[PDB]
Amino acid sequence: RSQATQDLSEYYNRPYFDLRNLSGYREGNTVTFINHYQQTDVKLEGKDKDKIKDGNNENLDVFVVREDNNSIGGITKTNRTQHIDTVQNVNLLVSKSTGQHTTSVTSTNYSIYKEEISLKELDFKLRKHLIDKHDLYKTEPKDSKIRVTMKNGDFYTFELNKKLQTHRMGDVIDGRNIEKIEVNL
Amino acid sequence: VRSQATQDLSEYYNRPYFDLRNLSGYREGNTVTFINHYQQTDVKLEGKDKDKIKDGNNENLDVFVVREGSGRQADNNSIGGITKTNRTQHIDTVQNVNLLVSKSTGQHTTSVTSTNYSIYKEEISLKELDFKLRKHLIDKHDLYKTEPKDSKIRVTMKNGDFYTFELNKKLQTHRMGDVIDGRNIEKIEVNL
Repeated sequence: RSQATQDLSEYYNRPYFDLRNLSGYREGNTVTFINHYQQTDVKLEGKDKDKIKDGNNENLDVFVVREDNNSIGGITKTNRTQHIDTVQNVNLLVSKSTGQHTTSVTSTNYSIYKEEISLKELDFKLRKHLIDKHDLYKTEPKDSKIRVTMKNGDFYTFELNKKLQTHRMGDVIDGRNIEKIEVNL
Repeated sequence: VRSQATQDLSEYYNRPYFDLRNLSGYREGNTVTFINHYQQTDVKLEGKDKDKIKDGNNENLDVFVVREGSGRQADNNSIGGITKTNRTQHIDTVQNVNLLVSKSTGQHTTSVTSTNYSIYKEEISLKELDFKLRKHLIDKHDLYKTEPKDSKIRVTMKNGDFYTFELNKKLQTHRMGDVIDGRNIEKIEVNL
């Protein structure tokens, strides 16, 4: 067992906090949120620096993972449409190699509740699901990966042997445009 | 359209859990603290577990964590759920247990689901069994979409010993630290 794996387990097997439909105040590369008398400071470390305006920004959601709550990225536009049913249903396929020629495949529905969702959030919640249901980080992850494919055929890959890169945590996608999620373990 | 009572059970048993493996816990008073760089977890000892866990450091523990109270605290505050870790950290099926779920669909009809329920821990807390079983029922059998009424889980051991989880209320806090030998679970029967 590597320390690197133990660290990934520790980082990912933890609570997150959701802030919904709040204003964020940006100065420099930090955005601050106040909620129930607690301050959450969020660092802008990628393309989110171009999206979030200096000063007050209204009607934001934030997916928070403590690195006060201090966190990186995870900011999105709040839902503009209030949905009863899910925003998008996405088929999640997890293929676990069980031998030279054998694979165990689990094919389920993964529910998206946000019109705009950060890579941070998708990454964190999918790894939490794999930790809970697929023994992720009980063994060395090697070349295991999550691929999120979009309806236009574009895709994003999360390599499971390292944390999501900080520069990607502020990256956002349209939840309605997610086509499939495939995981190789 | 569900009672407040049922809404609360649904909210509780839909919370995430954190199954933490092979770590040290330091007992001071009736609280065991587990600490890593990313996360502190404070566990209350509220029953038989007070006699099982030693003051000071306790090595090689598993802890099945469910956060109690406001969703907002940095630390995890949880009750019970501490067990001795497996002899090795290799993944092995400790026991295969028949899970029989019988749901009344009318005066004279029942739908019965029979599946294998895997146990991977040599020592498992009632917290863990209760929580993961209810989540399974929530996900697969619509638990707490309707009033649970008299619904129960009965867990029977190889020697005939038994535990019941009454589904119309949370598992009692005093039982959360109770532990059983996973290899000796014989069957689980759920009436819905």
